[PDB]
Amino acid sequence: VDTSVVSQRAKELNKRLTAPPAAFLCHLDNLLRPLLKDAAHPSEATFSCDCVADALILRVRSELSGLPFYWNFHCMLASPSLVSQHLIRPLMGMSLALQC
Amino acid sequence: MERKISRIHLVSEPSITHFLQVSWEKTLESGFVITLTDGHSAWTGTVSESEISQEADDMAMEKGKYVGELRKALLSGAGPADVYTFNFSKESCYFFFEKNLKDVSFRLGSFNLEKVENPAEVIRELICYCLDTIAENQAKNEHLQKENERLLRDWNDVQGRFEKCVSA
Repeated sequence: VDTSVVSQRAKELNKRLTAPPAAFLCHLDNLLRPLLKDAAHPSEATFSCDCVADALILRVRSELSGLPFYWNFHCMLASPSLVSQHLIRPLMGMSLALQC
Repeated sequence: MERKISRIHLVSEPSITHFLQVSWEKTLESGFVITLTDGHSAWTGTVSESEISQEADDMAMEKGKYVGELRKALLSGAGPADVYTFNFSKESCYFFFEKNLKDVSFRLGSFNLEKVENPAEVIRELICYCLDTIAENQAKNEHLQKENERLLRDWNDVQGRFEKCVSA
């Protein structure tokens, strides 16, 4: 997603906001990075998953400065090129390196 | 019927300090009357339980902390890590207050006030209430000082009394 849709989805999900896309993405990164980098780190970040039709809705709910902050990733099935380039070839590379 | 006065600097007119009085019956949850003034004119409005409940529900925030946020904002009692901004549209007589993050403006509350027809009465009532509170506080402080002096004298005497007792 680019910056144009970030503002629209922020307006739709959590209303009564007056923030630009840059600050929204900065907050999202500050929320997400600590969890992904290391686990077992309570950060009041509720994660939920759902599927509707060949799609994955990933809902993240957080509290910044004691106020709600909702975001939804509307992920769609990845193309064959992306899946291969991100999982298949690297895996064979690691296998060959370990064999060596 | 408790009341609280606060000083607010509207963004529209930073150079002027406006006064905001919030009156509640027994608890902040039951609704409150808000009067905003600048020394010449005043606007008065009311908020009931239904309005506050609906506003809390719309925000999708737990009602246990919405009242706390309103207390920290309207009553001007808050720490250094939080800042609130109030805006008042005169023509639309619309008063909304929000919490200001780093370029992330979150709205907290919005109400509509009506122009009063007796500004002098409101100002006089505010001044009289302030003077009465000052007088009551002074009397209470004097009474507390007298009690403290009495206790100090009693303790000073009993010290020597204990000295004599241990001597015997």
